[PDB]
This record gives sequence, C-alpha cells and structure tokens, in this order.
Amino acid sequence: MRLEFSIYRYNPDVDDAPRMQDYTLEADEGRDMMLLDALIQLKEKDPSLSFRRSCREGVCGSDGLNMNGKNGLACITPISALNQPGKKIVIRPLPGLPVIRDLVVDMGQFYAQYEKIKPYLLNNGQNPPAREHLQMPEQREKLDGLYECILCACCSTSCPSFWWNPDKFIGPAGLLAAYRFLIDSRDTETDSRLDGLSDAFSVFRCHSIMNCVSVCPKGLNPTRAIGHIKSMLLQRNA
Amino acid sequence: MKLPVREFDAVVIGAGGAGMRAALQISQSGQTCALLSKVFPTRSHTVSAQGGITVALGNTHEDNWEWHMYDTVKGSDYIGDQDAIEYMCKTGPEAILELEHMGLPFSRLDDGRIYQRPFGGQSKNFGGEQAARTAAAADRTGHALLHTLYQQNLKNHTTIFSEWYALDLVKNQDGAVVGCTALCIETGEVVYFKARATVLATGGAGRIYQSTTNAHINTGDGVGMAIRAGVPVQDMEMWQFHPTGIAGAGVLVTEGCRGEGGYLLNKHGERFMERYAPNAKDLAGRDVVARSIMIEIREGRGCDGPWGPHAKLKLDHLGKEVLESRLPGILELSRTFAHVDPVKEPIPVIPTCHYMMGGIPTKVTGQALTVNEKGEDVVVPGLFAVGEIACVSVHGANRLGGNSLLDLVVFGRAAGLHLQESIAEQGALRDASESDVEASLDRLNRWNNNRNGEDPVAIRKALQECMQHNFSVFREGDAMAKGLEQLKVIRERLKNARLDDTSSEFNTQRVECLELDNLMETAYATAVSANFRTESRGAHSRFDFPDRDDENWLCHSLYLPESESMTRRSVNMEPKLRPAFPPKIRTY
Amino acid sequence: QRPVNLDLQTIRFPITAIASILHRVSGVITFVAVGILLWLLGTSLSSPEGFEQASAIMGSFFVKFIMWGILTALAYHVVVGIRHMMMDFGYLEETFEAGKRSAKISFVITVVLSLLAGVLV
Amino acid sequence: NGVHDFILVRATAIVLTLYIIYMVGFFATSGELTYEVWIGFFASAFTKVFTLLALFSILIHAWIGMWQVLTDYVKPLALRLMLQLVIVVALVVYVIYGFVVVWGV
Ligand SMILES: *Cc1cc2c(cc1C)nc1c(=O)[nH]c(=O)nc-1n2C[C@H](O)[C@H](O)[C@H](O)COP(=O)(O)OP(=O)(O)OC[C@H]1O[C@@H](n2cnc3c(N)ncnc32)[C@H](O)[C@@H]1O
Ligand code: HEM
Ligand SMILES: O=C([O-])[C@H](O)C=C([O-])O
Ligand code: SF4
Ligand code: F3S
Ligand code: FES
Ligand code: NA
Repeated sequence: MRLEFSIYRYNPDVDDAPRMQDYTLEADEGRDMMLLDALIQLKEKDPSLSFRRSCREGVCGSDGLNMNGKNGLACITPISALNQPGKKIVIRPLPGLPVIRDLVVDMGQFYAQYEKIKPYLLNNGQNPPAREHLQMPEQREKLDGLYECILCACCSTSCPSFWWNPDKFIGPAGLLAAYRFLIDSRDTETDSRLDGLSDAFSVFRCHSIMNCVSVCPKGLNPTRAIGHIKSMLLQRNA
Repeated sequence: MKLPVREFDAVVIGAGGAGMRAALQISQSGQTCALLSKVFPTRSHTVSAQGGITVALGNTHEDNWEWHMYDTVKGSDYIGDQDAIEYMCKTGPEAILELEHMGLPFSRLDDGRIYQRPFGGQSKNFGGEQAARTAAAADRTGHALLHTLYQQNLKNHTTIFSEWYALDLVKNQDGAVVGCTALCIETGEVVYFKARATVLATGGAGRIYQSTTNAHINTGDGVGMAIRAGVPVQDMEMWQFHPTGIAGAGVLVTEGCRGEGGYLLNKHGERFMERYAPNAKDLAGRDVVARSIMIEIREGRGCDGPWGPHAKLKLDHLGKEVLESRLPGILELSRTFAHVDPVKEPIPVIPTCHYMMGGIPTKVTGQALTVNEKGEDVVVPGLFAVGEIACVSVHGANRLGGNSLLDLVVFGRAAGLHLQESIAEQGALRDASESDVEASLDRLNRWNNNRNGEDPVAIRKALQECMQHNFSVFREGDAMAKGLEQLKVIRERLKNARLDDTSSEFNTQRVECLELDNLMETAYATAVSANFRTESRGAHSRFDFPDRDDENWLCHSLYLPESESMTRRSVNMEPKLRPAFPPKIRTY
Repeated sequence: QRPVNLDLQTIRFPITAIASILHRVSGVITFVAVGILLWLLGTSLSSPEGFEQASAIMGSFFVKFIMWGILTALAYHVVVGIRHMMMDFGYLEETFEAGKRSAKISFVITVVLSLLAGVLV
Repeated sequence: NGVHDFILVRATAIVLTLYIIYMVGFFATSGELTYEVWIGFFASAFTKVFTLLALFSILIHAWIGMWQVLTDYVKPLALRLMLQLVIVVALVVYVIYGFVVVWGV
C-alpha cells in the first residue's frame, strides 16, 4: 500500500527559497508504523533529507515537527493518525524558528528564553540539611507535571505570542520551567525570581490561547503553570 | 596550521551523564574546558534511563556500602576490578546526595528522604535478604538526572559546543593524545580542538545490533576513535542484554517493573523465574534472567502474537494507583509500542541489547591505559574516558541495574577531581604537527571523495544482522568464526562505501556515515573478543565452552588494535578498606 | 539570511485560538466604534432637531447593518472577556477540554445577543 | 510594569460591564424612543456620572489594549510611536467630547 508525503525542503547552498517536495513510500499494508520510521526510510531513498532524531521513544525531544498542520514528535505519531484518503501527509519545520536546513530548526531563542528564567535550584545554604534536603511527598507532588518536560519546543513554537516576541515573551516551555523552580520547596529565591518576571512581556504576553496544552507530547499544561505564576505575581506586587 | 585551532585545558567529548559531571567538575577546579556533543546535551541517551541509581543511601532500610560492593562483585561474575568497585560503592552515597542538592527531583519516602526501590541483584548482609537501594524519580530517573546536570552546566557557564561531531583523536609525534578534530554539524566547518586532556565520554553502541534499547545515536564513536588511534579496548565481548525490552519494538521497560513486584510468566502461565533462580527470583542478575527467558522461548514455552516470540511480564496486580505513580513512564511506553495497557494486561517482553560492559581501559582517575610489548599497563598521555565508553572496570561481565548512572556520576566526578594531578603527572606534551592534524581527517576525506562506491545503508543492515544472529545472548564456536568472516567482508565493503550528500549545511548523511565506521570498529572488536574467550561468564555464554573457567579466564580480555590480536589483563582483587571477595560459584 | 516557517495557512488553529484572535479583533473594532457611537450620541442631544436627524440616520438600512455589527463585536468582546476573567479568578478550569467547552458556550451566548441586538435595531 | 497593566485592564472591564448592563437595561425596557424620554434619562445625574466614569475607563482599558496590539505587530519604533500618539489623542478626545456633550445637557 502506497503512502504519499509533501515535505519541506531547504538548502541555503542550493535553494532560492524553501519548497515542498513529493515523496512516495511503499508501506507494509498490515503493520502500522511511526512517522519517524517513514522519515528514516525516505532517507535511504533520498540521502539528502535532513531531520533530527534520537531516542525514537518520545523522551528526548529531538524530532518536533509540524505534521498535518499541528506540532508533535515523529517517533510517536503513528502513520495511521496522519494518513487520509487522497491527501498527502504534510511535514514542515516547527513554526516561528529559523530554518537551518530541511526539517531542522535553529532552537537558539527557545533555549535562550529557557536560560533567562534561571532554570537551576537556588538554595542560599542556610539551615543545610544533614543529608538530602527533606521534601515531603506532599511538596514533591508539586513538581509533577512540570519536571517531565523534554524541551522539544512543540508548545512554544505553536504559540502566537512567542512568534511575535520570541525574545521578550518567555514562552510556554520557559514559563513551565520557571514555575518548576518557583514551587520547588528546596529553592529559596522565589521572591527574587518573581521580581524578574514582573515586566510587561515575560509572563503577561500569554493570552490563554491554549495551543501549548494541545500540542505537548508529554501532556503537560503550561497554561495552568502560567496561571500559577500570575497568581504569585499579584500576590506579591499588588 | 591551515585549520582553525581552539585550545582548552580539557576537551570533554560527550555531554551525557558522565560527560556533564566531569565538565562541571573540571570547570569548578579552575581549568578551562570545552564540552562537545553531537546532539544537544539533553538528548543524550542518559535521558532515556528509567530505573534509578543504585547506592547505599540506607533510606528504605539500613544499608551498608560493602553489601552493595558484594552484590556488584558477584554480579560482575568476579571480573570486576574490586578496588574500583569499592571506590564506587563507598563514594556513591555522598556523590548522589550531591545531585539532590543540585535539585534533582527524586521521589520521596513519607518522612522526606529520597525514595529507593528494590532492583535486580540487591541483597542485605552479603547475599542475604532482598534489598531496596535504587534511588529514583518515578521511572524517569535518567531524564531527571540529565536535565539537572544540564541546568548545573548552565548555572556554571560551561562552554558547550552543541552539535559538533568528533571525527578522530590527534596524536603528537610522541604518541600522546593532544585533542581531536571535530565537524560542526550546522555549518560544516572542521576544527582542531587542542587540549592537554581529551576526555572521551561518548556512551554505548547498542546500535551494532538489529534490536537494541539504545538511541539511534549510540554508535560507539568512542570505540572507533580509540581503536583508530591505536588504543586497546577491553572485555568487548561483554554485552548486557536487558531481560525486558518490548517485543518487536526494542524500547525498554524498566527492571523497576520487577522491583515493584511484577514477575515473568511463560505461555503456560507459570512463573518460571522461581525455578531458574530460587532465591532472587525475578530479581536475579540480568544475564541470568535474559537466558532464562530465552530457554523458555527456545523450547516452545514462550508466547506469540503481533509482537512475535516473547515472555509475559505481569504488573496488573500492583494496581492503577501504584502503577501511575511509581512507573508512569512505562505505562506510556507500553501503550505506545506494544498497544498494551499494563494496568489490565501483561507486557510482551524479550531480552534486548542494552549496555556495553566493555570499553576503553581506565584507572579510577579516568586516565586511559594501554599495554607495552611486555604486557604491562602504561597510561596513554592526554587521553581519558568516563561513563559507558569506559571499562574501569566496575561491571566485569554483568552490570547491576542502577549501577550505570552511579558510575557516570562517581567516575565523571573523579576524572575531574583528579585532572589537575593527572596533567602534572603526564608532563607537558609536545605539539601536534600539521600533518598530525591532517591524519585525523583521513577518514572524513575518504567519504567526501567517494561518490561511486557502495551503499552504506546495505552495509549497516548486514552488519547488525551479523551481530544479532552470531553474537546474541547464546554463542557458539562455529557461529562466531563465521560471523567474524562476514565482518571482514562487510568491513571491506565499507572502505569503498559512498557519501551521497555532498552538502555542508546540516548534512546528516555525512554524520551517519562517519558513525557507520564506528559501528564497524566496535562490532569487529566485539567479535574478535567473543571468539577469543573460551568459557562462559556473566553475559558471555558459549555452548561449546559452557563452564566458567577461573583457572584461565579470571581476567580481562584486551583487543590490540594494531596487530588485531587478543591478550589478557589482570582483574584487581585488592580493595583498600575490606578484604577481597574470593571468586566462588555464582547462582541466584 | 535565514528563512522561517510561519505560513499561517499551513497551521491548524484550535477553537480556543480562534476565539482569542476574534477577541483581539473585536476589541480593536470596539475602539473605533466608540468614536462613531459618540458622534451619534452628540448629535442626538444637541437639539430637538439634531435628534430627529439622528433618528433618520438610524433609519438607513446600511447604517442599521453597521450598527448591528458594532453591537455584535461589543457583545463578543464583552462575553469572551468575562470568560477570560473567569479563568483569571479560577472559576473556569485551565484544561484544554474546559477551554474548548467554554469557548463554544461563549459563541452561543454571543449569537443569542447578536440576535437580540438585531431586534433592538 | 505588567502586573499593574493586568489589574487595570481587568478593573476597568468590571466597571464597563456594569455600565453596559445599565445601558442595555434602559434600552430593552423603554419602548417608544421619544426625544423626551431620551433627554430625561441623559439629564439625570446618575446617567451623567456613570458615563463619564465609563469614558475614563475606556481611556485606560483601551489604551492598554491598543498598546498590546501595537507592540505585537508594529516593529519600527518611529511608526509605532506615531500610532500610539494618534490613539492616545483619540482617547483623550473621547473623554473631553463626552464632557462637552453631557455637561451640556
Ligand atoms: C539505553 C538505556 C540505558 C539505560 C537506561 C535506559 C536506556 C533506554 N536506564 C538506566 C537506569 O535507570 N539506570 C542505570 O544505571 N542505567 C540505565 N541505562 C544505562 C545508562 O543510562 C547509560 O549507560 C548512561 O546513560 C551512560 O551515560 P554516558 O554519559 O556514558 O553516555 P550517553 O548518556 O549516551 O552520552 C553520550 C554523549 O556522547 C556524545 N557523542 C557520542 N559520540 C560523539 C561524537 N562522535 N562526537 C561528539 N559527541 C559524541 C553524544 O552526543 C552524547 O552527548
Ligand atoms: C467598550 C470599550 C472597550 C474597548 C474599546 C476595548 C478594547 C480592548 C482592546 C483593544 C484590547 C486588547 C486585546 C488584546 O490584548 O488582544 C482589550 C482587551 C481586553 N478586554 Fe476590552 N475593550 C472594551 C470593553 C471591554 C469590556 C466591557 C470587557 C469586559 C470583560 C473587556 C474585556 C477585556 C479583557 C479581559 C482584555 C484583556 C484580555 C487579554 O489580554 O487577552 N473589554 N480590550
Ligand atoms: O531497567 C531499568 O530501568 C534500567 O535499564 C536500569 C539499568 O541499570 O540499566
Ligand atoms: S512543555 Fe511539553 S510541548 Fe513544551 S517543551 Fe516541554 S515537552 Fe515540549
Ligand atoms: S499557547 Fe501561547 S498564549 Fe499562553 S496559554 Fe499558551 S503560551
Ligand atoms: S526521537 Fe527522541 S522524542 Fe522523537
Ligand atoms: Na563500558
């Protein structure tokens, strides 16, 4: 059984601007594969096809793509969920980011905003614990839903506010992370962190569009996290 | 010099668990340090680790680091170096608590301390009752660990050269390693990273097999590079097949499944692990569980279905609540790749190639070793290794669950803790000449020039097929001597293999071809070694020599890359703080 | 210098996203509407005869349509803004389900008011 | 700062909601729209105050709102400043014209 694809191609040494390209793949009728499987096969037929991938099990965040108009990971999107009678499967780079080559985007700003919220524990060393910091299951639960993020960039690159100000608005990804250290009971700089997010762009460009939630391959919920951050900001500056 | 030179005190090749820890530590000890990685650091295989870190924290029950030292030595089937294993187990607790202070989001006991789960090969009192010493964050521990180390490398402003692919080591006219050449993936630029210390930290090589739990990027790049630089590799025949990979998919489900109370059933619904290992049962040493499952299959007691031949791993009896909290990760993996909900039905599993016990022989300090013509160890100046690419050796012929991550942190840290002394000890190294740097690019120049040669796609598939059939869980003289012949043939094809993407901007073909050379060197040394060891020990299982032979084989095997011949190395049996554990019979 | 994929036509927009781009649009419209409304109000209060003329201006079908749209934009901005504020005070859940469900209930309440605005014209 | 904006927008919106409820009220319960019932409703102190209160609300609410829109879409500094000038002047005009219309009836 045949599958057809329309895939984004661009090579700055060869192409004038980016272009779509048709691809066919003789696929095994009985079994169902994953988009990443297809991609990998297409590369044996066309070696010049560039795209990132590693864990192939949805954990690493390497292969975020816009598939049939929506962001996701190639390694865990089944061909069956994209394929429709008489349409090509359309595959294009995550939106908003510089295209380096074919399906590979420059994740620079994505990381830059991540670095901006200071994503590491900050503990002022007072009252040091004997061994590990003691954290009750009650407190530890508050990281559940936040620490699991794989930095794949699906959410941020599907957020309009991020498109328009990719260097002032932190982005769903970033703010999820920010909250992950705002409520870690072991972090002692909550106040200091919040004073860094009080301006007009870092958090407040978020308009509750909720694209972030729908695209997250790890089913996280940046919208909610952002909401908690606003609460903290009101609690503190109002 | 007609190639850009970037000089550092240390160039760490690899930003996985061990690479990031060592970088972090080298940096904080005042030296400058470049950290190279072919993927963005948090996409390293380490992210995929699930079970946890094994370490005598003594949180779930009073524990003792010697108990852990015991389990490891026995687990290694008595070819783990006991001085190193002692350093590891003894240092462990403190070295892990360090990570918690870095913010690693461990799970928690009711009283607030770090959660530890039972895991394969864990006993109190030197072989007594079942222990629970694997520290975890659900079954995403590797994810938790890697990201924390990344964050810490951010906080600490480490120089990270993300998405540079290391081509080959550079040797000076004295034969000392003085850095490496590396290809920038984004732009295509090629650079010489000049260092007084080159730390290989490139992880494993499961991709030499047809089915592996490993990421696509685990192509034993370090092994290739070491061999090509004339540096020996050790115990390469020791490949750990994890008992429970998802059948037909190869994606791993954690041993934490059996640690939390799951067990293995065969087609007859019998829990066959009680027969094969009466004491530890489903938490026996991995090599043993792996063979058990294969015997069941190989005498028609396995199951079948869409997934193919397999054993059933039953978890449903642990309940939704426990499963969703302690093992959510495998819940998703099982539903995705097996279309099986573990809350309702058992997971179809089969042993899958998982971890490379072999690697570059090193001291506890991280310094890489070679032997002189008289068989004696000498340090390779300017070259170090940590992590899976290393063979310290703390795992000998079978690694314990949760011991790998411990290894990464302990020995990564140790490499940095001891780098300054290692550099003074080796003395100033003579400069690489311009033809010294040239030589490193030989391999890459080949591919760039070869348009009309053989299809590398075909070569790779042939290679993995050969290792799968001839060097899997069970081995025999005939299989392995034939396998090896096919490899020589495959390796000839490769010297004539063609690069079909000529381009320079983010050209992933060039990378995967360069990766293929490494798959080859690794697969090859594994084959030569498995032929060489005429006994059965730990993971290595030969029908034609079914016995462990402590008279002739209580030692390490060493592949000499220039003569392509084999030799041995002593196993260390002199710990410092307790007496050795003598080799006795190993059953679970 | 480098190209980016931002071809809006090639991207799925969920209902929550549409709801919101409409809310922004409806606000910008309402901003222009106030000036138009004010001028009308000023006419209808300046004299008995200005009012008569304002009554006449409202008689035109073309004006009645513009007026209804203006009032439909305001209705929409108001309703969806309350929805937004209800999430801001925790009355509405921030799950993607509850987002879609409230967005739809907004559209219905808006159509209802849009008709009542039609009648009132 | 941004916290301030967030609150002002939402506060004004609560005032404006009540005003719309008030105005919708009158309309949907006054049948015959005679010049006389019209001017009497709009001569009442309660109607005068609420409307100026509402105009100030629009001055603030709409200005923040428009500023957000502009700083999303209009990059070049000069052009954006110009548009903000026009917008603010327009908004001030609204309140002043409101003051001319009602304090005149
Ligand atoms: C495969 C696997 C292993 C595993 C596990 C789960 C999976 C799916 N879960 C484990 C667990 O719960 N507990 C445990 O003790 N072990 C577990 N394992 C084993 C363990 O995770 C691994 O052995 C461990 O991750 C080893 O880490 P290491 O730092 O040694 O290797 P790495 O994490 O894969 O990182 C490799 C880095 O090297 C870079 N690289 C490789 N080649 C190059 C070249 N050519 N040039 C430049 N960089 C290179 C990679 O980019 C990567 O950063
Ligand atoms: C009648 C005069 C009004 C004008 C001229 C006006 C104009 C605007 C504008 C231009 C915006 C910017 C939208 C954006 O940031 O995308 C806005 C935002 C907003 N409006 Fe209004 N509006 C008016 C009345 C109201 C009323 C009565 C409400 C009742 C809730 C309201 C609720 C909101 C809310 C909650 C926001 C911000 C939500 C967000 O930032 O996403 N508005 N308004
Ligand atoms: O089973 C695991 O979670 C993991 O596979 C553990 C080790 O040790 O590698
Ligand atoms: S929050 Fe989810 S969608 Fe966003 S970066 Fe993380 S895994 Fe990706
Ligand atoms: S998708 Fe974007 S607008 Fe906010 S709720 Fe979301 S980050
Ligand atoms: S390959 Fe790692 S998540 Fe897709
Ligand atoms: Na190893």
